[PDB]
Amino acid sequence: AVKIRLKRMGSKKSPFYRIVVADSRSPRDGRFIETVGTYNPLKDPAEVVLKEDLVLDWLSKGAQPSDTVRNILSKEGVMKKHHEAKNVK
Amino acid sequence: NIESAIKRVRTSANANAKNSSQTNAMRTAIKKFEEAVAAGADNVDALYNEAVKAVDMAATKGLIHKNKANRDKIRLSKLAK
Amino acid sequence: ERNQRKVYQGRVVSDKMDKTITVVVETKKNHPIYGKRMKYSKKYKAHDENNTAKVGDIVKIMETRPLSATKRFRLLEVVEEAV
RNA sequence: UGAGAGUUUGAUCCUGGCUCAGGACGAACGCUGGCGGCGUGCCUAAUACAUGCAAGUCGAACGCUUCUUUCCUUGGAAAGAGGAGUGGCGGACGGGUGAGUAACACGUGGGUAACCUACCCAUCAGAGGGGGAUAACACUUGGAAACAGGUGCUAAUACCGCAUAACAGUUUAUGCCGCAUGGCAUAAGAGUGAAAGGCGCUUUCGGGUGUCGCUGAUGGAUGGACCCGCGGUGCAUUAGCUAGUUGGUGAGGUAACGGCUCACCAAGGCCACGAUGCAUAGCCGACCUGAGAGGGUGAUCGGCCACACUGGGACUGAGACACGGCCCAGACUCCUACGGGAGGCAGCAGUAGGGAAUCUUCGGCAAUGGACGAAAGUCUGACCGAGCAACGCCGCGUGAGUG
RNA sequence: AACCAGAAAGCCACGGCUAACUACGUGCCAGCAGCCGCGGUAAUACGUAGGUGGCAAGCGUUGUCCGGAUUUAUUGGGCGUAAAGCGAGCGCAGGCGGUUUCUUAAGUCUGAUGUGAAAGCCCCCGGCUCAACCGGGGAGGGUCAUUGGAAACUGGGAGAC
Repeated sequence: AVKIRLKRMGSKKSPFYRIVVADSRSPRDGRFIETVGTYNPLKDPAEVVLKEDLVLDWLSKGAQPSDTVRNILSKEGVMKKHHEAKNVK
Repeated sequence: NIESAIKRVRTSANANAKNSSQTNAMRTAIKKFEEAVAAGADNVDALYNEAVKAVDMAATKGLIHKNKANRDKIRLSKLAK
Repeated sequence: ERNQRKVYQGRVVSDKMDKTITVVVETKKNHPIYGKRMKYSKKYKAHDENNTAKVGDIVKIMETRPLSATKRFRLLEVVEEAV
């Protein structure tokens, strides 16, 4: 059940999120595989940097992103290019 | 304490009963084959085919998982001829 | 094939057992605190194929797979024969 | 990037011990006591625990039953809500503690022509047709209780048999290749399943069809297992230890090689480069200190390993020899009609005790992450925040001009 | 945006080592002290008072670890008289070895590949009004494994003096 999701690094009141693929058995900030991109919640509009090249060949291997990951990957056409590459091809 | 896992105990007891029955059926099949070949009387092929089909059903219906079934078909084929 | 085993080169102590010899490898290591070239040895246990090995003779060996109760190597070639 | 002083003598110079100036603390005690931000808080008895909460969920698998409603009002459809039970999935994750352990337990580099893998993606092939039960239910039996039976009826994606499926495994032959045993490709010789299911749809007899499920094989992915070189601790006023030990043959067994276990044969194996024994300790990322080589330590936080009152055992399951699962023995606590039963805070708060000494029996799923479910949702002492403590670190105050 | 200098400072030392001295009382009693050593009537060493000196919402005491400690000395000590060459000899094992030619390449050096999880230390930048803190971007740490080179030294093999 490989799965990409969030992981936070903030202090007490102001979080800061990194997107990182972890196995689902692991804890919230436990071990993982590799960090791919991060997520700043604060300072709206939301500020996201992604490597976005491992992600295509790392979803084609098959992993299920969570819901906040789904919104912030829909905001860059990630799933767009995913089904444009898989179904459409 | 016991909370809601008492549902699993009944399931495991029923699985014990029927798994014991089916595996003892397989063991008496193979035992009958061995006692048949060791005397070497007539009617040697039918109980051989029965033992093969019994190992197959024990692999498929219940569980061994795959591999003791393969090893038993090998060591039972070498015992046949 | 990606990589062979780590083959070792040594010599023989005993050969009394059937298909089985006793191989010594030996090299140098520095001391942790000080620095001279002290040397030491390890004894391994290979497996001869037809008991044709020699008492005290140069040979080389290869990692194989766990074949018996703590012996693991196999004979490859007598590198140098001694009288 | 390296700062020396006192102290033996009536006075001197050497060699030499002892004390002082530096910094750190999960620290405590004394005196004194404003606030704000960020962290930290049983090291001692792995001592005994009252109380409250810490894992459940799916009606779109299956019947049953209760209540509230316009439904032909004596009955009625449908809807809403409640309850118990068969069935699937998760309770092996997430949290806690270092008691054991001097070893492939850890760290690092390797290996599998000795290996397995539920959930998630990819591909090919199927999804034919039968059969018998049973919980609930209704009635009764024995019991202080814990609950155990009996008779009769009922359903399924529960169960069982028939058929069909080599694409799996074996052997033969051909070719290609390899680290002996061997691996790969092709053509032939013997035996295996299904939910046949659900939600809906265009849908005229019709029965074609979408989605979520079911079954066989092969790959990707994550996760688990085994084997090897190297390195990390004192004692010689601890020098011999070992019979399934060492090797072979065959058989059994394991996912998987193997004395893993048996039967037979031969007596081998390890040690002064420290075997064996004895004592102490979980191991690393790291932390303090130092010019550096080093020396000391392993609390937070990240990884691995081990343990769940003590000691044995297996079953279900893809996955435990199982942290709020079962059985047995033992110590301890409780109930009893004496016949017999119930139990395990090293989960969160708290209690009692030990101590020089370490917190509130708090609020909430809004965020992130799990589990179930098509979705809404339900659970979540994980977590998010609040409260206590000059414990550490940081910042700003207890006016100021003239006088 | 209004009111208020108003409610807001204690702790240790003062003989040398080590910045800071004077009165009164005690009288080798009482007491003090890290070490030296101070008190039998005149004590900067005891008790108080004044002043001073060092810190500051902290100051002191206790306990532990590292430095100073070249006091385990590889860097970095020695052995005539101060601790310290066995009473002397023969020898297994072990350590260290004359000169040269050729060869190997284990040690030694060097290049490339993979690896040293994340957070910590360090360097640059960004954000809380700075700081503490947080975030982004880099290097470090093996006696590490594979592969390609070098041949002065050491080792291994062949000769020669």
